Amino acid sequence: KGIPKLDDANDAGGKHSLECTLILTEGDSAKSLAVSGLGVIGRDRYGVFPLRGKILNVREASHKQIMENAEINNIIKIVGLQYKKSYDDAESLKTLRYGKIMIMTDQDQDGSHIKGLLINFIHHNWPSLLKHGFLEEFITDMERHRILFRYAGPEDDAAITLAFSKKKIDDRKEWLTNFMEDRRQRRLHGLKHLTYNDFINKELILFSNSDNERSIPSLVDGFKPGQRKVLFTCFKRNDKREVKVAQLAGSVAEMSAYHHGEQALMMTIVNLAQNFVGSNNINLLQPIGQFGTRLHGGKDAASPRYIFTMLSTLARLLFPAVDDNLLKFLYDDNQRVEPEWYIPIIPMVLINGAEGIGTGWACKLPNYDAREIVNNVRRMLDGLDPHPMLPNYKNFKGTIQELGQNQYAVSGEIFVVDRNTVEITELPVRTWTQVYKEQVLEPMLNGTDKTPALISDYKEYHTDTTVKFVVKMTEEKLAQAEAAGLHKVFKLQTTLTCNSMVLFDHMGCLKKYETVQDILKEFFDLRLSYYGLRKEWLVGMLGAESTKLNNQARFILEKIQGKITIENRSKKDLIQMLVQRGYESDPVKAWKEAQEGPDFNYILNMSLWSLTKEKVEELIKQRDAKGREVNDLKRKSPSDLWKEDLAAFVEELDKVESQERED
Amino acid sequence: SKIKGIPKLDDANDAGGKHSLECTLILTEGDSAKSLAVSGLGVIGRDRYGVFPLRGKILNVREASHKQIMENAEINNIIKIVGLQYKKSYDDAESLKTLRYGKIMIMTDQDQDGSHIKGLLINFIHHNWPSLLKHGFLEEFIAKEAKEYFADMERHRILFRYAGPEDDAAITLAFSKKKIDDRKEWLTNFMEDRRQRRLKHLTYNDFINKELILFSNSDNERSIPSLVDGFKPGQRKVLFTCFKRNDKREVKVAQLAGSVAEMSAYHHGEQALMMTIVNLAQNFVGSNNINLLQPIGQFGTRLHGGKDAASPRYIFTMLSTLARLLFPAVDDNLLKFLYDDNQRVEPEWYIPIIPMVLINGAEGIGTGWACKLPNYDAREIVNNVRRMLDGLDPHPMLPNYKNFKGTIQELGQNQYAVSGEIFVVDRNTVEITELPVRTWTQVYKEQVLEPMLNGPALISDYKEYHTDTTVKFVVKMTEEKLAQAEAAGLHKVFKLQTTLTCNSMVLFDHMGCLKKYETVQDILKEFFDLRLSYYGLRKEWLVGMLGAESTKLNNQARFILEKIQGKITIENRSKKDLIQMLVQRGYESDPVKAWKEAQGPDFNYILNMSLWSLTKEKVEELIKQRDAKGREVNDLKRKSPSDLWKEDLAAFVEELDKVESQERED
DNA sequence: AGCCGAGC
DNA sequence: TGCAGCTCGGCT
DNA sequence: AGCCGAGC
DNA sequence: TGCAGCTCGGCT
Ligand SMILES: O=C1c2c(O)ccc(O)c2C(=O)c2c(NCCNCCO)ccc(NCCNCCO)c21
Ligand SMILES: O=C1c2c(O)ccc(O)c2C(=O)c2c(NCCNCCO)ccc(NCCNCCO)c21
Ligand SMILES: [Mg+2]
Ligand SMILES: [Mg+2]
Ligand SMILES: [Mg+2]
Ligand SMILES: [Mg+2]
Ligand SMILES: [Mg+2]
Ligand SMILES: [Mg+2]
Repeated sequence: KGIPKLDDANDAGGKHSLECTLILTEGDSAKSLAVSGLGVIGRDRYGVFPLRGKILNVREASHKQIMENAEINNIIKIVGLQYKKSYDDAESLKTLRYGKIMIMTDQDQDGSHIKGLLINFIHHNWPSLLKHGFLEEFITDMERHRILFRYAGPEDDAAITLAFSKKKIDDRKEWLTNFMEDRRQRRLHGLKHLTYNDFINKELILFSNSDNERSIPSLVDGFKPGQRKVLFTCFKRNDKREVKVAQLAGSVAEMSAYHHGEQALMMTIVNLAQNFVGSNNINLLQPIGQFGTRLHGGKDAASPRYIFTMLSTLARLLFPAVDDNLLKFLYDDNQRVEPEWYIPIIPMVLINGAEGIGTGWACKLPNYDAREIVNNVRRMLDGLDPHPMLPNYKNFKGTIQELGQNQYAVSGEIFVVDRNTVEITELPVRTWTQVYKEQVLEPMLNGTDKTPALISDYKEYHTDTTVKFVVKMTEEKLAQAEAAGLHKVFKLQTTLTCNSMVLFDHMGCLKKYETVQDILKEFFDLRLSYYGLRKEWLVGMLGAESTKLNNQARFILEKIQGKITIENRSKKDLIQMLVQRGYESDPVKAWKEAQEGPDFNYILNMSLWSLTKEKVEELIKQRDAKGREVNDLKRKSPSDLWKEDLAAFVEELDKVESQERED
Repeated sequence: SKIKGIPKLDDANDAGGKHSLECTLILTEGDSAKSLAVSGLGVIGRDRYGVFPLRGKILNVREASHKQIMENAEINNIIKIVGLQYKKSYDDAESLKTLRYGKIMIMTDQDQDGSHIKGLLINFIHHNWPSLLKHGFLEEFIAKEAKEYFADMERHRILFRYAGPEDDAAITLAFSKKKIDDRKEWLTNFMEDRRQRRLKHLTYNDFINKELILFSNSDNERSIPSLVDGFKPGQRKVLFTCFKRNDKREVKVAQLAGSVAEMSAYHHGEQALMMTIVNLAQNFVGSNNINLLQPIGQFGTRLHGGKDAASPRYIFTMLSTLARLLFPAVDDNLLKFLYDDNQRVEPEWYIPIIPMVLINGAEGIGTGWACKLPNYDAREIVNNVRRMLDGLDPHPMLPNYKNFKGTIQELGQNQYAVSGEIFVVDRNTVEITELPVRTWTQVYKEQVLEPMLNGPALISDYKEYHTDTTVKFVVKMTEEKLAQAEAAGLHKVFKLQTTLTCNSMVLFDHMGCLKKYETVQDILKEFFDLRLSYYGLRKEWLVGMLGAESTKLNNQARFILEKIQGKITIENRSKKDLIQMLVQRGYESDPVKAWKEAQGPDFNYILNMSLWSLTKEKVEELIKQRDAKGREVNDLKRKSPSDLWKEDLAAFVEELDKVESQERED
């Protein structure tokens, strides 16, 4: 009574309570379809209530969080449940307004996750209810869609616990390892009641796995699938002017078959464009408009509906168009979409870091310096070993120092000005300006219930991209602060631990990398061999292009010398004639064909202009130029090709970063 | 005093204190403006300046209900932040001592809707505290640019001045429900004067008469449809975009909106455009007789009046096959396309083959005027057009709603009774099978049947057997109560009869003048003369163009024939010599290009032909094409504009039959 | 205790 | 993912 | 006491 | 136009 969006069952709460089913739906739309297929007749024994968004995992949630959750509370009230009340006997079930809950989600992995979270909720508070068979599901003949969950022993308790307990992270790792190894095996070969154990190990695990596939980036290009689709869509559009972020998101959805809510995409586009300190070392997309600042960690970005973006000039230098011919492009229902990965010229995964949380594993990598990485790549091309690399954030004025393995001290900047004054001109990476102010300087100024005041005043002189705090203290307090350690006292040192460098390798296998050098080496070997493929590809293609022009130059000359005439000949006479004179069928088309009647259209589609003087000359020059182009390319090694790309990238990186310091 | 529960307020440091009157509350249009203001004020500004954002148009408090006024978030917030009190005169300097701020600075977009918000705020103060206006309570303010604007603030700062009773009358003219007539005259003079011209302190009177009036006029320009195509500009931009796009598969509505925004220079929030798209696509009883866009997905139903439409990111649309039959592509060449800053956008109007303004029943609300037209039958209209083409008189027309099973009877000029369907089944039972047009099923249940069942109850039970597109109530009652109901009249008792009155058919005519039309027959005639005239233009245009195409093909065939015969050669000839030779032999510079311009010699249309052109099959194919084009121009010259119109009408009716048949099956 | 971000 | 209210005129 | 819809 | 909360793992 008095709950929004609840369509309570007529007989709910009465004598026929335990004959009533509450349908919990995934969102209002599923609630509407349930309402349509239910009433008028089904209105007596069936209630409907929509849930919007993932629900609280209650199993180890705090008391406050549980007591305040809107969704859990609404279910408790609607059903008549009570905490701590066992439902062991058949007389205690009389207090319930509903006898069954039917879960109705999308028939997809996120749907399974909500099912799971609802199951987890009941199993945690009222396992007794699971033994009577309290939960059903509606899969999308209305009784043939109804499937009953069935508790059948402690192995069902163990499966729900494995999936939803914070204490079972290690077990989930093993769990998913078995799943990933098994599905890898089957890839080389081939391919009414439901226990909770079968749901967890045969359905939920599909979500848990997809969670990893969408949240943990690839080593090769540093992208997750959604990010990859964004770049793919952008490369394809080739926008020469800015696009609304919201419009770009719709375009990605269309062109790359992204099957998810678009606000996620818009947020991802924003993340790819951000360029403040502690975000992207190299943003592949331009933040045209307010995309967020270091004042609020980007949380001050404007709506995707009022900000614009387009490719950075660095994007195609980093992911050259020509390499597209070597990628494996995926398919979504007979539409070709994004590749399994791009193959950038430097390991992008290190340049911009890597943040991802999945199931069993999570990924964290800090930023690394683009020029250092270029230099180490050049070293490895020379046969030398790469230098060790420290994390490095563009425009960060502080220090990052190694403490141990995969652990670092990140320090901002504080200098004593006089005996009453310190100045803070840099905050440690990922410490935001507004947050430092509210959580450090204010308490330092005002004291708290648990800490005394330490400073007498502070003044702000920040810009949008820099930090300047001028802080006043008594001489006494400044002296004490110095003895204690200025950086320490002012919370300007944080540590950075990187013991979860978890990525998908090029084969699609999840792996833990112990050092960044390992990531660099695996990337290097792969990228070097792709320059080999690129060269082979270019030799063939340029070659076919050369053969093409040869046949075209040959026909024009034979034509303007009267050695051949096409005037008023039938198509078949013409084709037989050209064959008999040894003209090759379209070499370029032939060559693309090999990469998986005679065609002389590349000749006869030429304009009449071709026969004129300037056009004969111009055609001969092009033929000769392509011939030299074939030989210039044969002279270049994979390493040469890579070195050209690196040089072009650094040149533009310098121009672009120089212009940022001006702009 | 401090202010506790107003989350988005940034109170001036000195507001509510000794220096209250020296503080300014900046009221902004939206949160974005607030942020820019907060940046502009820096840290210095925080002391004498408060910022509070308003989101959306605010309540017109003049003549508003007491309830509305008491429950409104924005005006109650403004009242709390400033410390105002209803019914208190702020004449002397004593009375001013209970205020937390001395002045309000309004900061809106420098566009028409901004002016409207300023005016509503001004209206709010003028209505409750006229005394405050005399003191100069109200002022206004005209990226990274933000911190710069505020250091030069004084130039951007305008003060409103109260100068006499003419200031009271201007505000009252704009915002009083009692001054609709004066607003009509106000805008009429404005529109007239504007038509002719084509041939530090700011008094309120000048704000109303020189700034707000521009909003009122824009309000009509966007809300009141054109007679010619039955569109308002937002709708027109959508259609224009769809034609340009020419989608062969469904596009998400939200994506379409973004596309319209881009291609047609739509300068407003996209949610309004997505709603317009949904509106153009709807096809439940009482919406469109001919939906130009297809409702692929849940676009709403008669159950809730379309308000049950799914979100625009989960629904799809595309052109109806009928759209280009109604708005033929060839006629695009006769339209005046508009420019928005170098970009070519939608036309001033489209010119459909029947008066679309009557088919889907245009409706809108502006300032001074509003528009309502009911739906009319497409075939009846086609038939009246045919009648007028033969010099006959058009039959009078009754409103007609596609798939409406009830009755529309004419009481008199522009006056109609619209009735649903109710019939006695037995002596305990009536059945309701149609609701009057625009009575929605759920609403009828809630406001009619529910009361009858409950609170002096009249019926005993009722059951529902609706479908998505049909209505069926079966109603149970005692013989005694049914006999009474049936005596008083079943349609009357069950409220299945509504009146439809149409005394405000206001539309922009073809010249962009607002006009009131008294009958649909007037609308139909004025449309008819324009459209017939445009079949004239289309014929002229087509004869010119097809002629140029004929010439073009003549020269091309000629070159080809001459080439395959030896009479001419281009092999190894200089470009310069080749041009000169073609000239000497009297080949014509691109006839099509030349014709288009007419509204050195260019022989590219000859020389860009492929070598394939010289081959046997292509030579015959070219001769065929040349002849056919010649026949096409001759065939068109013989025809009258009426003939062309009749061809389009017949094509339209044939597809309308197919489409509507397939709907009743599907 | 709360951030990180790609989903609902 | 869905939630939140107002203008303006004619009409009921 | 509220619908209709193109705006904020 | 802006408003609302949760998952999952590592780590502060
Ligand atoms: O449910 C969504 C939601 C969704 O179901 C599908 C797509 C979405 O984008 C949302 C959603 O955004 C959402 C809320 N958004 C608040 C802003 N936080 C970051 C959103 O990306 C804020 C709240 C919210 N749902 C509230 C229910 N909370 C679940 C806890 O039991 C949602
Ligand atoms: O302010 C908007 C708004 C806007 O400023 C710009 C664009 C918008 O689409 C809105 C807006 O939709 C809005 C509200 N929408 C509720 C859905 N019903 C109306 C259909 O858009 C519901 C409330 C709302 N504003 C809050 C209430 N302000 C009215 C003053 O009494 C707005
Ligand atoms: Mg789903
Ligand atoms: Mg990043
Ligand atoms: Mg505006
Ligand atoms: Mg309509
Ligand atoms: Mg009113
Ligand atoms: Mg946690």
